[PDB]
Amino acid sequence: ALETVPKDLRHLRACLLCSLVKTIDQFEYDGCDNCDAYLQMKGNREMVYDCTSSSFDGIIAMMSPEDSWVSKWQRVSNFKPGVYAVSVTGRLPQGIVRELKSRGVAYKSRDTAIKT
Amino acid sequence: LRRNEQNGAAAHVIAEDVKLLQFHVATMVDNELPGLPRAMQKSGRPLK
Amino acid sequence: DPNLWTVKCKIGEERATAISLMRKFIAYQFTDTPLQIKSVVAPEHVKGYIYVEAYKQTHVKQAIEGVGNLRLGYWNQQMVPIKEMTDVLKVVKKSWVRLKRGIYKDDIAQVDYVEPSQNTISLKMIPRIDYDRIKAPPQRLFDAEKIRSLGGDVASDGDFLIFEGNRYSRKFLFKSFAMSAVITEGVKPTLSELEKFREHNFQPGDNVEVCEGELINLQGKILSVDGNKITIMPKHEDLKDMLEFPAQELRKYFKMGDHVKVIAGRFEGDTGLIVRVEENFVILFSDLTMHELKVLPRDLQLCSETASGVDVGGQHEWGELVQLDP
DNA sequence: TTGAGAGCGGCCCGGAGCCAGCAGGGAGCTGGGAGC
DNA sequence: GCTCCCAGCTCCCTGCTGGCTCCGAGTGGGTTCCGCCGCTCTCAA
Repeated sequence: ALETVPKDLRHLRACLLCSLVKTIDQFEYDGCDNCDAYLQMKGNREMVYDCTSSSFDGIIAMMSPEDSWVSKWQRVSNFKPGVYAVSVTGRLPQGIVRELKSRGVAYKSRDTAIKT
Repeated sequence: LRRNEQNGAAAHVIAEDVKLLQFHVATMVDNELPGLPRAMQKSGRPLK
Repeated sequence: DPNLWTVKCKIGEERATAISLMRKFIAYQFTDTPLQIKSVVAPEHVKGYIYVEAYKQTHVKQAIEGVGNLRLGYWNQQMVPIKEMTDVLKVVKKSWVRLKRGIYKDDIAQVDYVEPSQNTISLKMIPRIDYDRIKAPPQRLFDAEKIRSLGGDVASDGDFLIFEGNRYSRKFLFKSFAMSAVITEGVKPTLSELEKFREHNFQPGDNVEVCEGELINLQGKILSVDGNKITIMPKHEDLKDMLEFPAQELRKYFKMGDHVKVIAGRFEGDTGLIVRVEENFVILFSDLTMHELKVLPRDLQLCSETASGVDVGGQHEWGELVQLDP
């Protein structure tokens, strides 16, 4: 919805798990809107910097994951409507990855770009 | 075009600009061609 | 699946047009005239037009009948080839810098100090100024005395000086410039720039020897050339087979008594006959000028055209009458 | 500090071949049944 | 009842009509014309 819709083009940075592209303002006010329960994106900034990537190539204004071959490719047919990045450059800390694995959420890298 | 084929490899901009280059060389051959519009300079005189 | 249609947008404003059209879709999705298109693609390296994901050109027209950036493409639209969806979304990938804007565009600058704030960095430039003499510009050394004599906007602090809009110089303009206003990657200044502040070039027809490996002491003519690993097809003596060699394994070896050309350097553009080929030093007598020139094997090259005997500028040729003074 | 200017930087018929579309014999192909 | 002269078919091919390039007689002399727009910094108020 409009809450997930970014408001300005300043300080855009994409998440590492759902590749959610939103500004630091709404990351501070709400954090993530996809795996907030699994990540605790809200209430901090140091861990937000580690759990979000400032380098993303290409974005998609997907709204219908259930009937999108875009969503099929980028494995967000199960996530909500929103703005997602085709390529995300970064990786979670080993501690957070281990925590997610223990909770049962394997971390799949969103870096779909072809490195040479 | 050389740069685009070297790195971008768009294959759509590539084709479009290839067609434009063919048009430019055809213009160099003859400015007069029934099937396409004629070239011109900022002074408006059709090129020779 | 929906098909892609190419719609022309103003050059350099495709991102703005996409933002505006998605905003209008947000504003009019709940209205009686929602946008039936699915998405829009504006590739970073594609300027002039964008792609709209829709099933019908009618839907494309109804979507693009908004901002005037797409008026030119409003008249007609063009299908994107079926095989082209895969190509649509593909993305291909004390130092020295160069300024982007201002009169110092495309000029080498030496990074003197780097500010931790990541906002501006101190750079050493060669002033391209007329010293407030013509304006009411080739690179030249700063003249603090000259600018002081000319007066105007100038502040003297010994070797340090401020002039013409807070332009700072010391002994060489020393001014802070924005991080995004300069390029810190892919500058590679030349030796002249270093004084102010590898490479492989093989061509067909030249003879190169193998200086290492089991195929050492084999001289073959150059047939093909590549970037780094040539995998050359040498025409080795008493060997009809075409072997394979990289650029590093081969050396520009030339047989005694043959015409050679200087590819680059102080002796660039000269031709002559070698006198004695040492391990690295090749001494040759230039043909037009009976001058002894010592050059590296990499700096030599063979051609059938001799020296013209004219200056590079085409104003004076060798052995001519000039005016040393009136 | 801001506003504009100055200069750099980039963007009226002719004829005649000539093709392409269509139209009518025409022998191959295989049924058709006439004949043995 | 299967070849075979025949009939019908079926391609088959040579034989008729329409859009189209491209040219178009011999020297003075006069007037006009060769970007425009964007864009970023200097000096002035």
